[PDB]
Amino acid sequence: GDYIITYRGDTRSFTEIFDKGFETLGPSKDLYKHALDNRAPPSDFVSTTIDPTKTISFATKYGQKSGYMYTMKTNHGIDVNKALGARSPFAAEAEIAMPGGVRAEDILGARAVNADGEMWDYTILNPKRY
Amino acid sequence: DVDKRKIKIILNGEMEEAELHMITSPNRHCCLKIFHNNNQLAESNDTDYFSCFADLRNQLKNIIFLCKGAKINVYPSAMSRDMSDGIVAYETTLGQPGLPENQVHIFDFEDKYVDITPEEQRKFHSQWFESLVD
Amino acid sequence: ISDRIIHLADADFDAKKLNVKGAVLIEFWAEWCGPCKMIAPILDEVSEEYAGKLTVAKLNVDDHEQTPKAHGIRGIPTLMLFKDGEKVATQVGALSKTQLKAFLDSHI
Ligand SMILES: [Ca+2]
Ligand SMILES: [Ca+2]
Ligand SMILES: [Ca+2]
Ligand SMILES: [Ca+2]
Repeated sequence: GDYIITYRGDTRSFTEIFDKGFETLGPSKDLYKHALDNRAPPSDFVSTTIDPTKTISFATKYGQKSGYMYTMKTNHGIDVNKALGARSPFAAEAEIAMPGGVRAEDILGARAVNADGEMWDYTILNPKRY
Repeated sequence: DVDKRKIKIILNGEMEEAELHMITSPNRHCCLKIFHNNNQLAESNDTDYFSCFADLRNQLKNIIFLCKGAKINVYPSAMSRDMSDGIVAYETTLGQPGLPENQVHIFDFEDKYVDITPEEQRKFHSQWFESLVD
Repeated sequence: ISDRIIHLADADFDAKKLNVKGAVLIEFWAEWCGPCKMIAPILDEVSEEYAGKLTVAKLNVDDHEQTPKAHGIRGIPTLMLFKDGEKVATQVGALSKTQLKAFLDSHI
């Protein structure tokens, strides 16, 4: 039962995320099909990364909007590169796929990021955990 | 929240400017509207904006969209679709895993390999994924 | 790890009072937090430079539940200055060495 830290960029505010966690959009548990196209069929994984710098282009929509970077601690994630190997399509994302999503209780905090990639000087703690 | 963006299209053989509206609603509801000379040509709803855009181009079959999101070899990753609501995608090359330097904004300008259907784009992506296996 | 920094637990507090003598600077922090790492080298230097005049202490919010709640910690790093057991000042967020030294010397 080993826990690890991972990160996610999201446009959704911490008021929602701290309450409801990160939910999936589909029932498919096939990791190969998740990697090919996680909307066809819609997959039962939430994407996170072990590399926090990889969240910023996504959270800002390529330097166009503000957003948030979330930090979490989980023990149920699936290391995609580990499962797929050389044919992992986007190996440099260092993706940890979370089956069935991430409970609100496992989200530790949030730190906002503006469109120019500048972030808060602090992290807001998840009160559902603290 | 409402975001707006002007893009270029080819309509009846002439290049025109069009206006996109992005309306992100609760419950992951993404809505995409396109206006041309202040007439709404179409709209699509989905859970990410790359899907909305593919559906929009499917409704407007006779319009060429001069955008990276229309390019035959562009497609979002699972992570980019999920974390950026589909706004960030990758430009892919056969045999080559996608890299951060290949990331693109789907509504950034593009005029090459964009006169193609969403289905052709999806078929190429499947060929690309398969090309990573030796 | 900073040599002269001490690490607190809930037992080092009785309610909102600190059971540690003298002038004490506490950082509420977490191992996974970027801003907290930004100021770790600044806290290392202060712990060296103020030795004998100030104790620098850390309270890991992932290890200790009672104390962050007692003091309403909502964000990290939170810096909280204590004197003879009592809280005198608080600052939230990473900051420069210049700003931190001004903060300490104005209240000590
Ligand atoms: Ca561990
Ligand atoms: Ca749809
Ligand atoms: Ca290859
Ligand atoms: Ca003084």
